[PDB]
Amino acid sequence: FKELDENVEYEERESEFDI
Amino acid sequence: LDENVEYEERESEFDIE
Amino acid sequence: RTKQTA
Amino acid sequence: RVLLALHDRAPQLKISDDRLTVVGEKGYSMVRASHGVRKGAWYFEITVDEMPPDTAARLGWSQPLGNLQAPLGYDKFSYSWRSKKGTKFHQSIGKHYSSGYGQGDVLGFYINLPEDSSEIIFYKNGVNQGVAYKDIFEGVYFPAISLYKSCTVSINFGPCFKYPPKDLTYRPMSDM
Amino acid sequence: SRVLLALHDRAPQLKISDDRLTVVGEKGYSMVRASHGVRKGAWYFEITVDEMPPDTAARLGWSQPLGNLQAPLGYDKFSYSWRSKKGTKFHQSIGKHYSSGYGQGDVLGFYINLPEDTSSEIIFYKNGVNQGVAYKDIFEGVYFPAISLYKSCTVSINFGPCFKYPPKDLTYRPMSDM
Amino acid sequence: PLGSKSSQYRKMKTEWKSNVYLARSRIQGLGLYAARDIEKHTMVIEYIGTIIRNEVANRKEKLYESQNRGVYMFRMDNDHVIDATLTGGPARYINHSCAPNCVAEVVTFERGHKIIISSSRRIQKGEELCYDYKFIPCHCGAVNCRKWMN
Amino acid sequence: LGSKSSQYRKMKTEWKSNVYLARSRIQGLGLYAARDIEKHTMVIEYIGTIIRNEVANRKEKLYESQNRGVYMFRMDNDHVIDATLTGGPARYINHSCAPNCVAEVVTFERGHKIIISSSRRIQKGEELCYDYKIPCHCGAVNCRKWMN
Ligand SMILES: Nc1ncnc2c1ncn2[C@@H]1O[C@H](CSCC[C@H](N)C(=O)O)[C@@H](O)[C@H]1O
Ligand SMILES: Nc1ncnc2c1ncn2[C@@H]1O[C@H](CSCC[C@H](N)C(=O)O)[C@@H](O)[C@H]1O
Ligand SMILES: [Zn+2]
Ligand SMILES: [Zn+2]
Repeated sequence: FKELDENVEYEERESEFDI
Repeated sequence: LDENVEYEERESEFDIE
Repeated sequence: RTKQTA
Repeated sequence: RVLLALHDRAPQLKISDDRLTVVGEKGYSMVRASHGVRKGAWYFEITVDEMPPDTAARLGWSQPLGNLQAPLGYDKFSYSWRSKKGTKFHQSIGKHYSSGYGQGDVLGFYINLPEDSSEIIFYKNGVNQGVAYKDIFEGVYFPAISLYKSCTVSINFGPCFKYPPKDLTYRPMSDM
Repeated sequence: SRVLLALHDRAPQLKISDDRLTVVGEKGYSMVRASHGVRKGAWYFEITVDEMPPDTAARLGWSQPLGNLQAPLGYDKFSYSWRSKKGTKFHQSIGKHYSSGYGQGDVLGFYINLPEDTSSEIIFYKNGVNQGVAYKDIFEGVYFPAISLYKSCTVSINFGPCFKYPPKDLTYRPMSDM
Repeated sequence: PLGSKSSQYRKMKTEWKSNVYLARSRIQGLGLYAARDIEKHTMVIEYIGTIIRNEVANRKEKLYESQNRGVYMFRMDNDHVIDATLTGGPARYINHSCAPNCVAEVVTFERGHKIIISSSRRIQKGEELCYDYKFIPCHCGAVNCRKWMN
Repeated sequence: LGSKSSQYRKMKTEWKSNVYLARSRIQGLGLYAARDIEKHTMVIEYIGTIIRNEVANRKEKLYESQNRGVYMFRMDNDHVIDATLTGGPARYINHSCAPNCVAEVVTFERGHKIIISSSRRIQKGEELCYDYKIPCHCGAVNCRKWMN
């Protein structure tokens, strides 16, 4: 787990939605 | 007071002594 | 699913 | 301890148990703090907890003779800062001063009373809004709250403030 | 016609609302002018700072058509501006002491006076308070309400005729008369 | 109009650590507690995490499930979800309650939407912070509990 | 700017921060702008005792017989404001052929008032002067050279 001081935008990978 | 005052004249205001 | 405001 | 006065207040004003929160009632009415200052630089804060539509406040400093059944700034004995439009009031005369304030805003109240060059300065969220009045009437000034209808504010006499000024020196009202 | 922020006379990186009365800044200073200008008489308009986070700034005021859009207002000799930071006044990129600064929530007023003959002056207002004469005897020509923004702050402009702090001490016509 | 929300937000960002601490919940697992007295209508803490799309959130949820990793997602708007499961801020630990002392609200700034947790009443030191999740058996332990989080 | 009534009420609460007394380059004492005054602004009221003309004539001869400086302003054809004893700082406002102020009678229900307003923008430090046989020393260009 990593702490964040502010919201970050998720960088999706190419196979993000794949099963 | 810093305001105008209205002078009240006497009956004998204009008479000679 | 998710926590919400509405 | 410095609190909202329990007797130096308009009776229709609702004061909390800890006497640091006041809720207004209909037409403008005022409450003063229990302690006043005559000399030196002093400071206190007010947080606007709730300010519903059509409600308003005029906050600042008041001498003992300031009319409790009238807005702060109504007569010569007080100087106020109106939530609506950021107007400053003194002797029922409103002048442009700063932007308005409302719910959630943290207001600061500075007064300087030299021994002899006096001044009253208001703060909004730690920002100096400029000298509102200078060379004010000599006397004893009390932190003062006037409210129009059912808005809710909370006062903090110190010593710990949310937005302590960084541009001038002062003493918290709590020191009295 | 309707006095609005210009449709084409503006920097492309500026984000303008569909009403064309609200503009959001983008990185370095860039400018947008109004659709109507004035050459004679005294005129007035207001600007409200809707959002101005730290490290963002605005320079507001008047500009001639030849004012550089990819530069802050007051950059060249074609404009006069008022900076949020420190309340500095700018003209030909020279910043002079004028007033204290303004920020989020402040409603700024803008008075220009271009009299004929029988002197011109530019005056700024902060929340109804006259900040004094900023520039006197300005260049002759047409002047447009202008907005330049540094980074993503947000301002809204009001050409009138109903202002939040209508000047008392001076007579004027609202920019909405055009 | 933003009103005083900008000032409140920035102020909260500089001292949210003085408002909260982490401890084992009387409700479930870990929870967030009031480190000090908190007044009514006070911005307490921001719900912080990674902003993901809806279908990403659907995939992540099934992946967060099958490992028994609970719900650490907060919907920002109709298209985006804040995922605080693997990374984010301590606000993820704030439990649900039928008698909430906090409220979750969206503040729209120019730079983006922020989920802010504010108090709805005066909160004393030692109290567990809790709001209404507005989504499962409930164990908030409050008087007149709704028994369910649904 | 608003009704003359409200302008007057405003001015009476802050006229002290408008003016100050000092030795004049024109004659004796004078009144000066303590701050900046925009055009058409009520600066100060000429206060005193309102008296009819024949009363003013007697009072004037009386003052002169006691070597006391007379300070009077004529409101209308039948009334004078005597500021010799009950006057304010406005009594020291000198005359100029180049005035920056004007004196106007304002007909209000509770009585006439003599109000000194700025005819133009006045910068701090300037001497206040309005347009009222002795030589005139107002120092202005193309002075009319004579008074009274
Ligand atoms: N009132 C409640 N009753 C039962 N479970 C709750 C609850 N409020 C929160 N939870 C649990 O807590 C999760 C929300 S994250 C809240 C922190 C969590 N208790 C932890 O220790 O990590 C949910 O998945 C839910 O299972
Ligand atoms: N422009 C002027 N030139 C010469 N004398 C003037 C003058 N204006 C006013 N005075 C003198 O001042 C008187 C008006 S009362 C004005 C105040 C005066 N300077 C004083 O110290 O008492 C007049 O009677 C006149 O004698
Ligand atoms: Zn419950
Ligand atoms: Zn002369």
